[PDB]
Amino acid sequence: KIEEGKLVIWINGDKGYNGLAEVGKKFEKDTGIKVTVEHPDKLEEKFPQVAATGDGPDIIFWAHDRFGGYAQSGLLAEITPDKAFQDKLYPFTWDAVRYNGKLIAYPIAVEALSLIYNKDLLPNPPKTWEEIPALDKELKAKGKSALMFNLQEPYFTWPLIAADGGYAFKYGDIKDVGVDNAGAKAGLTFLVDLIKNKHMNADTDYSIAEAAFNKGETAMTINGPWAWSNIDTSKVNYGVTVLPTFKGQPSKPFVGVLSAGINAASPNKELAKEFLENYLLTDEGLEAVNKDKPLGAVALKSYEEELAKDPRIAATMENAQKGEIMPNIPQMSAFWYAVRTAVINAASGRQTVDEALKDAQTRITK
Ligand SMILES: OC[C@H]1O[C@H](O[C@H]2[C@H](O)[C@@H](O)[C@@H](O)O[C@@H]2CO)[C@H](O)[C@@H](O)[C@@H]1O
Repeated sequence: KIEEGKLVIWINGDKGYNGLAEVGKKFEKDTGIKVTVEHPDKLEEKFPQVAATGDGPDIIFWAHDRFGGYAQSGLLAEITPDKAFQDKLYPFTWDAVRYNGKLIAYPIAVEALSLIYNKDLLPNPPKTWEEIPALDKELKAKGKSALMFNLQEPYFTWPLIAADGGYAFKYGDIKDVGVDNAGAKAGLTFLVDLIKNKHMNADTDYSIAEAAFNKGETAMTINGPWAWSNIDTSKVNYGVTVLPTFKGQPSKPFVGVLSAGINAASPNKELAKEFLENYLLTDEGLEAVNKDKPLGAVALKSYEEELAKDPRIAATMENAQKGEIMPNIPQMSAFWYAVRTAVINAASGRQTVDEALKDAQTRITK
Protein backbone atom coordinates (compact mmCIF):
# COMPACT_ATOMS: atom_id res chain seq x y z
CA LYS A 1 0.00 0.00 0.00
CA ILE A 2 0.81 3.69 0.09
CA GLU A 3 1.77 4.41 3.69
CA GLU A 4 -0.25 7.24 5.25
CA GLY A 5 1.36 9.92 7.39
CA LYS A 6 3.87 11.02 4.76
CA LEU A 7 4.26 12.08 1.13
CA VAL A 8 6.27 10.17 -1.44
CA ILE A 9 7.01 12.15 -4.62
CA TRP A 10 8.37 11.09 -8.01
CA ILE A 11 10.19 13.29 -10.52
CA ASN A 12 12.59 12.68 -13.43
CA GLY A 13 16.31 12.52 -12.77
CA ASP A 14 16.89 15.55 -15.00
CA LYS A 15 14.82 17.81 -12.75
CA GLY A 16 15.89 19.54 -9.55
CA TYR A 17 14.83 16.81 -7.16
CA ASN A 18 17.17 18.22 -4.55
CA GLY A 19 15.48 21.58 -4.86
CA LEU A 20 12.19 19.74 -4.41
CA ALA A 21 13.48 17.88 -1.39
CA GLU A 22 14.46 21.26 0.09
CA VAL A 23 10.83 22.34 -0.32
CA GLY A 24 9.89 19.07 1.29
CA LYS A 25 12.16 19.84 4.21
CA LYS A 26 10.34 23.04 5.16
CA PHE A 27 7.06 21.13 4.89
CA GLU A 28 8.21 18.68 7.55
CA LYS A 29 9.34 21.66 9.64
CA ASP A 30 5.92 23.29 9.52
CA THR A 31 3.85 20.12 9.70
CA GLY A 32 5.80 17.15 11.00
CA ILE A 33 5.02 15.12 7.87
CA LYS A 34 8.20 13.95 6.13
CA VAL A 35 8.61 13.96 2.35
CA THR A 36 10.50 11.43 0.23
CA VAL A 37 11.59 12.52 -3.26
CA GLU A 38 12.71 9.76 -5.63
CA HIS A 39 13.67 9.60 -9.30
CA PRO A 40 13.32 6.00 -10.59
CA ASP A 41 14.03 5.01 -14.20
CA LYS A 42 11.16 5.26 -16.68
CA LEU A 43 9.05 6.63 -13.86
CA GLU A 44 6.46 7.67 -16.44
CA GLU A 45 5.97 3.96 -17.22
CA LYS A 46 6.57 2.73 -13.71
CA PHE A 47 3.81 4.88 -12.19
CA PRO A 48 0.98 3.40 -14.36
CA GLN A 49 2.17 -0.11 -13.42
CA VAL A 50 2.23 0.24 -9.62
CA ALA A 51 -0.54 2.84 -9.46
CA ALA A 52 -2.82 0.31 -11.16
CA THR A 53 -2.68 -2.05 -8.19
CA GLY A 54 -3.07 0.87 -5.81
CA ASP A 55 0.60 1.56 -5.02
CA GLY A 56 3.25 4.08 -6.02
CA PRO A 57 3.98 7.73 -5.07
CA ASP A 58 1.40 10.05 -3.50
CA ILE A 59 2.23 12.66 -6.10
CA ILE A 60 3.70 12.06 -9.55
CA PHE A 61 5.69 14.59 -11.60
CA TRP A 62 5.90 14.49 -15.40
CA ALA A 63 5.04 16.52 -18.46
CA HIS A 64 1.27 16.73 -18.96
CA ASP A 65 1.30 14.64 -22.14
CA ARG A 66 1.20 11.44 -20.02
CA PHE A 67 -1.45 12.58 -17.55
CA GLY A 68 -4.48 11.96 -19.75
CA GLY A 69 -3.58 8.30 -19.94
CA TYR A 70 -3.30 8.14 -16.15
CA ALA A 71 -6.68 9.84 -15.70
CA GLN A 72 -8.31 7.48 -18.24
CA SER A 73 -7.04 4.63 -16.09
CA GLY A 74 -8.49 6.16 -12.94
CA LEU A 75 -5.00 6.52 -11.43
CA LEU A 76 -5.20 10.25 -10.64
CA ALA A 77 -7.28 12.01 -8.03
CA GLU A 78 -9.25 15.10 -9.06
CA ILE A 79 -7.65 18.26 -7.68
CA THR A 80 -9.59 20.94 -5.77
CA PRO A 81 -8.04 24.42 -6.35
CA ASP A 82 -10.30 27.32 -5.31
CA LYS A 83 -10.84 30.16 -7.83
CA ALA A 84 -8.27 32.25 -5.96
CA PHE A 85 -5.46 29.71 -6.44
CA GLN A 86 -6.39 28.97 -10.04
CA ASP A 87 -5.95 32.67 -10.76
CA LYS A 88 -2.36 32.46 -9.52
CA LEU A 89 -1.51 30.51 -12.69
CA TYR A 90 -1.69 31.33 -16.41
CA PRO A 91 -4.97 30.03 -17.89
CA PHE A 92 -3.13 28.04 -20.58
CA THR A 93 -1.23 25.90 -18.07
CA TRP A 94 -4.56 24.65 -16.64
CA ASP A 95 -5.89 23.69 -20.08
CA ALA A 96 -2.89 21.36 -20.38
CA VAL A 97 -3.86 19.42 -17.25
CA ARG A 98 -7.57 19.19 -17.98
CA TYR A 99 -9.08 15.86 -18.99
CA ASN A 100 -12.73 15.11 -19.63
CA GLY A 101 -13.61 18.39 -17.95
CA LYS A 102 -11.66 17.74 -14.73
CA LEU A 103 -8.34 19.12 -13.68
CA ILE A 104 -6.21 16.08 -13.10
CA ALA A 105 -2.94 17.68 -11.97
CA TYR A 106 -1.24 20.97 -11.01
CA PRO A 107 0.75 22.91 -13.62
CA ILE A 108 4.33 23.83 -12.75
CA ALA A 109 6.49 24.99 -15.68
CA VAL A 110 6.33 25.20 -19.49
CA GLU A 111 9.08 23.23 -21.20
CA ALA A 112 10.29 23.73 -24.75
CA LEU A 113 13.60 22.86 -26.42
CA SER A 114 16.00 25.55 -27.63
CA LEU A 115 19.38 25.64 -29.36
CA ILE A 116 22.26 25.93 -26.90
CA TYR A 117 25.47 27.21 -28.47
CA ASN A 118 29.00 27.88 -27.19
CA LYS A 119 29.32 31.65 -27.79
CA ASP A 120 33.12 31.31 -27.85
CA LEU A 121 33.22 28.68 -30.61
CA LEU A 122 30.10 30.04 -32.31
CA PRO A 123 29.50 33.80 -31.76
CA ASN A 124 26.79 33.48 -34.40
CA PRO A 125 24.63 30.32 -34.41
CA PRO A 126 23.21 28.96 -37.69
CA LYS A 127 19.62 29.74 -38.62
CA THR A 128 19.14 26.68 -40.81
CA TRP A 129 19.73 22.97 -40.43
CA GLU A 130 20.98 22.89 -44.01
CA GLU A 131 24.06 24.98 -43.15
CA ILE A 132 25.06 22.79 -40.21
CA PRO A 133 26.87 20.14 -42.33
CA ALA A 134 29.27 22.74 -43.73
CA LEU A 135 29.69 24.35 -40.33
CA ASP A 136 30.71 20.92 -38.98
CA LYS A 137 33.68 20.45 -41.32
CA GLU A 138 34.58 24.12 -40.93
CA LEU A 139 34.78 23.65 -37.16
CA LYS A 140 37.46 21.02 -37.71
CA ALA A 141 40.06 23.77 -37.60
CA LYS A 142 39.20 24.25 -33.91
CA GLY A 143 38.92 20.48 -33.44
CA LYS A 144 35.17 20.56 -32.78
CA SER A 145 31.90 19.33 -34.25
CA ALA A 146 28.83 21.41 -35.04
CA LEU A 147 25.87 19.85 -33.26
CA MET A 148 25.41 17.04 -30.76
CA PHE A 149 22.16 16.16 -28.98
CA ASN A 150 20.20 13.21 -27.67
CA LEU A 151 19.18 10.94 -30.55
CA GLN A 152 17.60 8.27 -28.37
CA GLU A 153 14.50 10.18 -27.19
CA PRO A 154 12.04 11.23 -29.92
CA TYR A 155 11.34 14.35 -27.85
CA PHE A 156 14.62 15.79 -29.15
CA THR A 157 14.36 14.89 -32.84
CA TRP A 158 10.64 15.66 -33.19
CA PRO A 159 11.16 19.38 -33.93
CA LEU A 160 13.03 18.65 -37.16
CA ILE A 161 10.47 15.98 -38.05
CA ALA A 162 7.57 18.45 -37.73
CA ALA A 163 9.24 21.50 -39.31
CA ASP A 164 8.24 20.54 -42.86
CA GLY A 165 4.79 19.06 -42.08
CA GLY A 166 5.11 15.99 -39.84
CA TYR A 167 2.71 15.85 -36.84
CA ALA A 168 1.30 13.50 -34.22
CA PHE A 169 -2.46 13.91 -33.77
CA LYS A 170 -3.79 16.88 -35.75
CA TYR A 171 -4.71 19.38 -33.02
CA GLY A 172 -5.58 16.40 -30.85
CA ASP A 173 -7.50 14.43 -33.46
CA ILE A 174 -6.97 10.66 -33.21
CA LYS A 175 -8.36 10.14 -36.70
CA ASP A 176 -5.46 12.06 -38.21
CA VAL A 177 -1.92 10.75 -37.79
CA GLY A 178 0.81 12.55 -39.69
CA VAL A 179 4.02 10.71 -38.72
CA ASP A 180 4.03 9.26 -42.22
CA ASN A 181 3.66 12.38 -44.39
CA ALA A 182 6.19 14.27 -46.53
CA GLY A 183 7.40 16.53 -43.73
CA ALA A 184 8.15 13.75 -41.27
CA LYS A 185 10.12 11.86 -43.91
CA ALA A 186 11.90 14.97 -45.18
CA GLY A 187 12.98 15.91 -41.67
CA LEU A 188 13.98 12.42 -40.58
CA THR A 189 15.88 11.99 -43.82
CA PHE A 190 17.88 15.13 -43.12
CA LEU A 191 18.83 13.70 -39.73
CA VAL A 192 19.69 10.28 -41.15
CA ASP A 193 21.89 11.98 -43.78
CA LEU A 194 23.74 14.01 -41.15
CA ILE A 195 24.73 10.61 -39.75
CA LYS A 196 25.37 9.13 -43.20
CA ASN A 197 27.85 11.96 -43.83
CA LYS A 198 29.57 11.57 -40.45
CA HIS A 199 28.28 14.82 -38.91
CA MET A 200 26.45 13.00 -36.14
CA ASN A 201 26.43 9.57 -34.52
CA ALA A 202 23.33 7.42 -34.14
CA ASP A 203 24.33 6.52 -30.58
CA THR A 204 24.51 10.04 -29.20
CA ASP A 205 22.20 10.01 -26.18
CA TYR A 206 21.54 12.45 -23.33
CA SER A 207 24.76 11.78 -21.39
CA ILE A 208 26.99 11.90 -24.45
CA ALA A 209 25.49 15.14 -25.75
CA GLU A 210 25.77 16.92 -22.40
CA ALA A 211 29.36 15.86 -21.64
CA ALA A 212 30.46 16.70 -25.19
CA PHE A 213 28.92 20.18 -24.95
CA ASN A 214 29.87 21.02 -21.38
CA LYS A 215 33.41 19.81 -22.12
CA GLY A 216 33.42 22.36 -24.93
CA GLU A 217 33.93 19.64 -27.54
CA THR A 218 30.85 20.58 -29.55
CA ALA A 219 29.61 24.01 -30.63
CA MET A 220 25.91 23.38 -30.07
CA THR A 221 23.46 20.97 -28.54
CA ILE A 222 19.68 20.77 -28.08
CA ASN A 223 18.01 20.63 -24.68
CA GLY A 224 15.58 22.17 -22.19
CA PRO A 225 15.86 24.67 -19.26
CA TRP A 226 16.85 21.84 -16.92
CA ALA A 227 20.19 21.54 -18.72
CA TRP A 228 21.30 25.13 -18.04
CA SER A 229 22.30 24.26 -14.49
CA ASN A 230 25.15 21.90 -15.44
CA ILE A 231 26.30 24.28 -18.18
CA ASP A 232 26.75 26.92 -15.48
CA THR A 233 28.94 24.46 -13.60
CA SER A 234 31.18 24.18 -16.66
CA LYS A 235 31.77 27.93 -17.02
CA VAL A 236 31.08 27.48 -20.75
CA ASN A 237 29.95 30.78 -22.26
CA TYR A 238 26.66 29.53 -23.72
CA GLY A 239 23.56 31.10 -25.19
CA VAL A 240 20.01 29.85 -25.71
CA THR A 241 18.54 30.77 -29.07
CA VAL A 242 15.99 29.74 -31.68
CA LEU A 243 16.15 26.31 -33.20
CA PRO A 244 17.47 26.04 -36.77
CA THR A 245 14.89 26.04 -39.56
CA PHE A 246 14.39 23.28 -42.10
CA LYS A 247 13.33 23.95 -45.68
CA GLY A 248 12.61 27.49 -44.53
CA GLN A 249 10.20 26.18 -41.90
CA PRO A 250 10.70 26.57 -38.13
CA SER A 251 11.48 23.61 -35.96
CA LYS A 252 8.30 22.73 -34.11
CA PRO A 253 8.98 21.25 -30.67
CA PHE A 254 6.24 19.53 -28.67
CA VAL A 255 5.75 21.79 -25.66
CA GLY A 256 5.31 20.10 -22.33
CA VAL A 257 3.81 21.41 -19.14
CA LEU A 258 5.54 19.86 -16.14
CA SER A 259 2.71 18.68 -13.93
CA ALA A 260 2.00 17.20 -10.51
CA GLY A 261 -0.79 14.69 -10.05
CA ILE A 262 -2.01 13.00 -6.88
CA ASN A 263 -2.28 9.19 -6.77
CA ALA A 264 -5.90 8.07 -6.73
CA ALA A 265 -4.95 5.43 -4.17
CA SER A 266 -3.25 7.92 -1.85
CA PRO A 267 -4.51 8.16 1.72
CA ASN A 268 -2.60 11.39 1.83
CA LYS A 269 -4.48 13.29 -0.89
CA GLU A 270 -5.03 16.04 1.68
CA LEU A 271 -1.36 16.53 2.60
CA ALA A 272 -0.41 16.40 -1.09
CA LYS A 273 -2.52 19.41 -1.99
CA GLU A 274 -1.36 21.51 0.99
CA PHE A 275 2.18 20.78 -0.10
CA LEU A 276 1.57 21.48 -3.78
CA GLU A 277 -0.48 24.62 -3.28
CA ASN A 278 1.19 26.22 -0.27
CA TYR A 279 4.77 25.00 -0.42
CA LEU A 280 5.80 24.36 -4.03
CA LEU A 281 3.56 26.52 -6.20
CA THR A 282 4.69 29.60 -4.30
CA ASP A 283 7.29 32.20 -5.32
CA GLU A 284 9.70 30.81 -2.73
CA GLY A 285 8.76 27.23 -3.58
CA LEU A 286 9.58 27.33 -7.29
CA GLU A 287 12.86 29.22 -6.78
CA ALA A 288 13.95 26.37 -4.59
CA VAL A 289 13.59 23.94 -7.49
CA ASN A 290 14.53 26.46 -10.19
CA LYS A 291 17.75 27.10 -8.27
CA ASP A 292 18.48 23.36 -8.45
CA LYS A 293 17.56 22.75 -12.06
CA PRO A 294 15.77 25.44 -14.04
CA LEU A 295 12.05 24.87 -14.58
CA GLY A 296 11.60 27.25 -17.48
CA ALA A 297 8.48 29.38 -17.77
CA VAL A 298 6.71 28.59 -14.50
CA ALA A 299 2.90 28.69 -14.29
CA LEU A 300 2.88 30.83 -11.13
CA LYS A 301 1.99 34.18 -12.76
CA SER A 302 3.99 35.93 -10.05
CA TYR A 303 7.33 34.11 -9.76
CA GLU A 304 7.34 33.91 -13.56
CA GLU A 305 7.34 37.67 -14.00
CA GLU A 306 10.65 37.67 -12.10
CA LEU A 307 11.90 35.12 -14.68
CA ALA A 308 10.41 36.12 -18.05
CA LYS A 309 13.08 38.81 -18.03
CA ASP A 310 15.74 36.13 -18.65
CA PRO A 311 16.80 35.98 -22.33
CA ARG A 312 16.98 32.21 -21.95
CA ILE A 313 13.36 31.90 -20.80
CA ALA A 314 12.52 34.34 -23.58
CA ALA A 315 14.12 32.07 -26.17
CA THR A 316 12.47 29.10 -24.48
CA MET A 317 9.04 30.69 -25.08
CA GLU A 318 10.06 31.80 -28.57
CA ASN A 319 10.63 28.21 -29.64
CA ALA A 320 7.53 27.32 -27.65
CA GLN A 321 5.55 29.56 -30.05
CA LYS A 322 7.11 27.98 -33.14
CA GLY A 323 5.82 24.58 -32.00
CA GLU A 324 2.86 23.22 -30.06
CA ILE A 325 1.84 22.08 -26.61
CA MET A 326 1.40 18.31 -26.55
CA PRO A 327 -1.94 16.60 -26.36
CA ASN A 328 -2.70 14.70 -23.17
CA ILE A 329 -4.78 11.96 -24.79
CA PRO A 330 -4.04 8.33 -23.72
CA GLN A 331 -2.87 7.60 -27.26
CA MET A 332 0.28 9.64 -26.67
CA SER A 333 2.38 6.88 -25.10
CA ALA A 334 1.74 4.79 -28.24
CA PHE A 335 2.85 7.72 -30.41
CA TRP A 336 6.12 8.31 -28.55
CA TYR A 337 6.74 4.60 -28.59
CA ALA A 338 6.31 4.34 -32.34
CA VAL A 339 8.39 7.41 -33.15
CA ARG A 340 11.06 6.21 -30.74
CA THR A 341 11.50 2.96 -32.64
CA ALA A 342 11.39 4.74 -36.00
CA VAL A 343 14.09 7.34 -35.34
CA ILE A 344 16.37 4.78 -33.72
CA ASN A 345 15.93 2.19 -36.45
CA ALA A 346 16.31 4.81 -39.17
CA ALA A 347 19.26 6.41 -37.41
CA SER A 348 21.04 3.08 -36.82
CA GLY A 349 20.29 1.82 -40.32
CA ARG A 350 18.10 -1.16 -39.43
CA GLN A 351 15.51 0.60 -41.63
CA THR A 352 14.99 3.27 -44.30
CA VAL A 353 13.24 6.46 -43.25
CA ASP A 354 10.33 5.20 -45.35
CA GLU A 355 9.96 1.75 -43.81
CA ALA A 356 10.49 3.08 -40.27
CA LEU A 357 7.91 5.85 -40.51
CA LYS A 358 5.37 3.61 -42.25
CA ASP A 359 5.72 1.10 -39.38
CA ALA A 360 5.43 4.01 -36.93
CA GLN A 361 2.15 4.97 -38.58
CA THR A 362 1.01 1.35 -38.35
CA ARG A 363 1.93 1.00 -34.69
CA ILE A 364 -0.12 4.12 -33.87
CA THR A 365 -3.21 3.45 -36.03
CA LYS A 366 -3.69 -0.35 -35.43
O1 LIG B 1 10.85 11.13 -26.15
C1 LIG B 1 9.47 10.93 -25.84
C2 LIG B 1 9.09 11.61 -24.54
O2 LIG B 1 9.05 13.04 -24.79
C3 LIG B 1 8.72 13.83 -23.65
O3 LIG B 1 9.65 13.64 -22.60
C4 LIG B 1 10.53 14.73 -22.26
C5 LIG B 1 9.95 15.48 -21.07
O4 LIG B 1 8.75 16.13 -21.46
C6 LIG B 1 10.94 16.52 -20.51
O5 LIG B 1 10.42 17.07 -19.30
C7 LIG B 1 12.31 15.89 -20.23
O6 LIG B 1 12.19 14.94 -19.24
O7 LIG B 1 12.80 15.23 -21.41
C8 LIG B 1 11.92 14.17 -21.88
C9 LIG B 1 12.63 13.50 -23.04
O8 LIG B 1 13.58 12.54 -22.58
C10 LIG B 1 7.31 13.43 -23.18
O9 LIG B 1 6.91 14.22 -22.07
C11 LIG B 1 7.33 11.93 -22.81
O10 LIG B 1 6.06 11.51 -22.36
C12 LIG B 1 7.74 11.12 -24.03
O11 LIG B 1 7.84 9.75 -23.67
